Amino acid sequence: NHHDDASKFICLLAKPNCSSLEQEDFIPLLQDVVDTHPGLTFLKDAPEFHSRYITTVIQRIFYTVNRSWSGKITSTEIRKSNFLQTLALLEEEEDINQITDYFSYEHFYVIYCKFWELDTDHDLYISQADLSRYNDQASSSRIIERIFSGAVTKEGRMSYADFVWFLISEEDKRNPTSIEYWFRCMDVDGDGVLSMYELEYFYEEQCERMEAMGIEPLPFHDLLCQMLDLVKPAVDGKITLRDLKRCRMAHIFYDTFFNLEKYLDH
Ligand SMILES: [Ca+2]
Ligand SMILES: [Ca+2]
Repeated sequence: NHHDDASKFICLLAKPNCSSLEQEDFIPLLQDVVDTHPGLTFLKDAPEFHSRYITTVIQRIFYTVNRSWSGKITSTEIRKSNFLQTLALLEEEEDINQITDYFSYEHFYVIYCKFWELDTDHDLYISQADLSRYNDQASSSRIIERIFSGAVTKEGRMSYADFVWFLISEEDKRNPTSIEYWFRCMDVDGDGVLSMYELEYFYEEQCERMEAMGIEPLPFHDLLCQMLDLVKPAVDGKITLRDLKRCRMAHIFYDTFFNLEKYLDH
């Protein structure tokens, strides 16, 4: 278990005397894919879409593989992922879009388009203001502030790469990585549990925003009863990440506390 494929792969791409991979270590590999793969060959003629594609794929790799959030990928993380399997499928499939995991170009396209849509001041960075000027209703400024606070890694600017993590997580709150993206945001004190105060702090803005729409919001007491019954935690007042992954309903939970649109759509 020290000389298997995952181990070799780390040795292959790591800097000398290193047993882990950073995002930068995946660049030569991804460049070699854009050059040689028939479904990405058209990117040779736009060597300026290279990075956005390469950066996007690398985000996706770390998003599902780097499960410790360390930023350094180990052979254990590789082993418990289907990444090498995907590389195998990558060599037999001429249509890159049929590779829905990591490499799909249409997947990258959608992400790049949404980044473009949001960058309202056109500076190629996503600010807190950019999100407010696109969609007043979707995400709460309190949850936005958490992201821009460094809860999921102040300059006040979100790069394109960090936006990838945001977009994937906002769209799909079912996969485990997304669940802890939002957990890190809601868990302000970092205690590993979502306290009543924390829950109250986020729900407070949801009430201000509903009342601004002429909608009478549900009182917190009744909300917490619906939510606690949905999660099925261990300890009554102590809601954990493990409880959220288990209940398979974390997306409804999360939207209730910081996404006004997706909440009203329920
Ligand atoms: Ca901007
Ligand atoms: Ca907490």
